[PDB]
Amino acid sequence: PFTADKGKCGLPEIFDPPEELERKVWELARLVWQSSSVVFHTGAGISTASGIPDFRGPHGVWTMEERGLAPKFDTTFESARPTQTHMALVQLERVGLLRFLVSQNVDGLHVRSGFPRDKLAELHGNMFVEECAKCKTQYVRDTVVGTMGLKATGRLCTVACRGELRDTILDWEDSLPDRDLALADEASRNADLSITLGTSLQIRPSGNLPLATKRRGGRLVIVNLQPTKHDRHADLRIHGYVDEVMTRLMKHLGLEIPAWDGPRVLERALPPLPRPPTPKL
Ligand SMILES: Nc1ncnc2c1ncn2[C@@H]1O[C@H](COP(=O)(O)OP(=O)(O)OC[C@H]2O[C@H](O)[C@H](O)[C@@H]2O)[C@@H](O)[C@H]1O
Ligand SMILES: Oc1cc(O)c2cc(O)c(-c3ccc(O)c(O)c3)[o+]c2c1
Ligand SMILES: [Zn+2]
Repeated sequence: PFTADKGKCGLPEIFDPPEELERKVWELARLVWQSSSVVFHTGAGISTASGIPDFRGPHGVWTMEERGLAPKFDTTFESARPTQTHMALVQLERVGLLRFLVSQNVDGLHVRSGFPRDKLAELHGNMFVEECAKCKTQYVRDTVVGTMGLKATGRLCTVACRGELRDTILDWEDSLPDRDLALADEASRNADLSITLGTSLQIRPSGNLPLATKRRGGRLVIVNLQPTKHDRHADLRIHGYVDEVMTRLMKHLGLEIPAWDGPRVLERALPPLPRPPTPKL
């Protein structure tokens, strides 16, 4: 909170004009269609349309802190509903168009959305997830785990164990979880397309994973209202609200954004569902 360096905060928003936005979302369609392995990278900007403020946007947690004001929540973590973006990603995984999802978000919404945990990396941890120090068994709770920085929560392990239970929320000095970073890095190196949604890309190594896709000729799309640390490296930069982008993409792809049934946890990806045939490009 003092020692922490918060990167650049409160940069100006960019809006693509509506005909450029429409053109660019068609090109995002064309690239999704051309690709064999698609990885999505999400940050705090996908949850802003759910009432959860971001870090470095105009009213982000850190931006407001810099000006001596508070960020504002229009929801609790528990009562937050996944966005259209969240549900678009669920569907794109179910019809096999997303190989893997890498998220810096600690907000719990991917997991509560129904997104399979074996295709998700939560680089910064999950506020609803506690982990046994002894067996490493993870517990997805209906309520936020009351501590941050990999501290004792008060709860014991209930396996076959009685290990001390601790939060998954990284402090500034904490190493990223080895499993999640290992898988996110592998998915990012093998992708032929990395699509960044609602991240400023300013945190290392989280914000560098999409760069790994450009090695051996992969393409990079950044969707973001503000500039991001790697705009220069993008084949396609879309300045728009992620909900409007992802709903036009899904319409181009012939997909519906499915219903949210309330909080549900899926450990393992299901077999792939049908998807529409590909346009000639
Ligand atoms: N609806 C929206 N549509 C598109 N862009 C949006 C929207 N709302 C916000 N944005 C943009 O979304 C971007 C979000 O960027 P940042 O606030 O840096 O969040 P992170 O996920 O990268 O933070 C990384 C970590 O840093 C922290 O310390 C924690 O550890 C976090 O895990 C901004 O550029 C907004 O313009
Ligand atoms: O004012 C606070 C105090 C806290 O202890 C927080 C802990 C958090 O994990 C978050 C949080 C903030 C913004 C997000 O976009 C997010 O995913 C979590 O906010 C706090 C705010
Ligand atoms: Zn245990």
